[PDB]
Amino acid sequence: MILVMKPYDSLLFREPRPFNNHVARTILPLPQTLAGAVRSAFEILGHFFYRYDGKFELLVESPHDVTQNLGLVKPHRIDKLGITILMDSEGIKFRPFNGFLKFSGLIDYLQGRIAEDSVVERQKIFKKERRVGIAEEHFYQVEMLRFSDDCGIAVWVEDGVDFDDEGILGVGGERRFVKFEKREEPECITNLRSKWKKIRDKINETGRLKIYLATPAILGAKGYSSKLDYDLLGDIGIERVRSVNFIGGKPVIFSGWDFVTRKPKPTRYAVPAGSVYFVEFEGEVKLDMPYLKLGKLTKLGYGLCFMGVW
RNA sequence: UGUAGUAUGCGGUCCUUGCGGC
Repeated sequence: MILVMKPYDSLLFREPRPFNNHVARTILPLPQTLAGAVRSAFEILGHFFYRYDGKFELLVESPHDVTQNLGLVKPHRIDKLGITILMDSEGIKFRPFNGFLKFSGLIDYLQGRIAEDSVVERQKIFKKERRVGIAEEHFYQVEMLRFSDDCGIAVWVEDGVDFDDEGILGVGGERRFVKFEKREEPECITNLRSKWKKIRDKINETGRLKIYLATPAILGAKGYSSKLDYDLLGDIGIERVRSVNFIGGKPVIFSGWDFVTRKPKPTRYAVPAGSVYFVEFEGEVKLDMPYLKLGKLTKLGYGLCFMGVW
């Protein structure tokens, strides 16, 4: 089941900093923010963007593996120095490629190949819009997310829940609203599920595994850290792990105002979406699905990760 | 948001036979 929400207006997701600070910024939608919308209409698998321009397609955050020239980076290790570096096969230094990757390109991406037409830049999906003088000194400037003409937010939720099909509901920060409809699973997820067996066989035969985080994950057990615990990987069937090479970005620091306790929630650090881990696993993967949940708060749409080969 | 005059200063001037011849 997919909740397709077209924003009639701009959307706001409050930054952790308070806003007498009139200046205010905006961030990408958070799983805790969108979870409240669906619960106002169970677990949430995650959320992507959707673009309906002639055809309807779903876009996830561009993996940090992909470079500017659409060149994949693989972690290769030198035993002479005994150190592993992420080589792009065209240079030793690289930068992450911002934008979004389609599911139709994602299916091929996990095999180690990507096409130019399978990616979309960030400027073609949504932009940031600044408003000044909103309301002698009461004026505050607020940045919001302005979506494209034929684009919106798709929320991927397991088909075990049901509710009203179509309507209008309020989401985000300030009192805005979007039009939501219930759409069945597109052919992209079906194709991914069909090719999951082949890609899992490739992963098993090659002895290499890649974890791609399509959503932010709070992996911290006692505190909060980007380190990948071996116990979590052992649950899926990994007998042993040799080396772990994680590449991501600045951790997303977020909290919230808990209305139940009338007090703010504890501040939490999460691994940013699009980060990729490379793991040299031993044995085979027993997972029967191409998507798994990691960390805590996985019900709200946190820690959705895909499997890939290299 | 509230308050706020595209306004002040500048000459359509200078130059020219209503003549030439019966």
